[PDB]
Amino acid sequence: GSFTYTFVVRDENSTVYAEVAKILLASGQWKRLKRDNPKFNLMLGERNRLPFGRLGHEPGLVQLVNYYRGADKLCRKASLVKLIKTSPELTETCTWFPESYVIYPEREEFRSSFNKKKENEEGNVWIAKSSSGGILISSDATELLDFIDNQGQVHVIQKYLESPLLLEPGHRKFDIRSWVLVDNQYNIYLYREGVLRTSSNEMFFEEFNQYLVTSLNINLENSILCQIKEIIRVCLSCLEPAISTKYLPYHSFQLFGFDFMVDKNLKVWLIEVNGAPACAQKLYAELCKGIVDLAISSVFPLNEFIKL
Ligand SMILES: [Mg+2]
Ligand SMILES: [Mg+2]
Repeated sequence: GSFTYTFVVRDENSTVYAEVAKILLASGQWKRLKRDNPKFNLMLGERNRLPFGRLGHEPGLVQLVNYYRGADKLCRKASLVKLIKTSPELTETCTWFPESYVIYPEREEFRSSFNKKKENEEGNVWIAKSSSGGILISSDATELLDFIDNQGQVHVIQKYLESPLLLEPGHRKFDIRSWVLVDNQYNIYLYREGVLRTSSNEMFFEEFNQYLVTSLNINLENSILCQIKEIIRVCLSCLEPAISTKYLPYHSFQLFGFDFMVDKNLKVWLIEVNGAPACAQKLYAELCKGIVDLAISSVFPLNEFIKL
């Protein structure tokens, strides 16, 4: 063994990949080339518009890139809503996806679903946000559509979470960020350390469990984490056929940021998936060292996480 693999960095602003790069030059087995040098083993590409087309064309060079072409399908709200509606064993089993509708500046089922709820006298407050975009949280259909026509960005209206689980003594809402790594072979690895972002400000799984227990008859693994694993798995297993690199001339892996919400019933809902998530300062090192361990050296060996 004992080789020297190469790599280019096309995304300077990525803290997660600037960190991976420092660990790559650390191994003393990696050499960073020039931005436009075509002879790399690894490419830590740019967030948007990455030149996938020019990969794997240098004969003899096995190439790996830190992005899965077409993964924005799962990372763009509008696309995410559509990917679920179509999907057979998903749209009818998605008890974890908020009721969503895409509107360009559809809109048909929205009303037929807004009214029903009006005539059944139940929670009927929605939220308006952009797919690649700035949000509005009203309760009147027209008080939203007419607002999505002005902005002109093709948003989606989602059933807002009215009864969210809170955190005392500050009594404040939160969301959970989960890290998932998908290697070149399509193994789904979930980083054990998650993170909670609260309002009016951050709490790791550690502190979060000494709360879901010392003030409730349940554990973090038995209530939320369990559900989180199921949603991640479903979403990625559903996306695979549209992004598999099985028959492509290069390999790819990607780190995803899954963001969730929990209501009072202790139910977990998917809020969104982030294709280029940053990290929490305390985790970078352990996280990034895991990306080189599982997604990089697993392809380019050197001298010497929960798998869903
Ligand atoms: Mg990158
Ligand atoms: Mg990635």
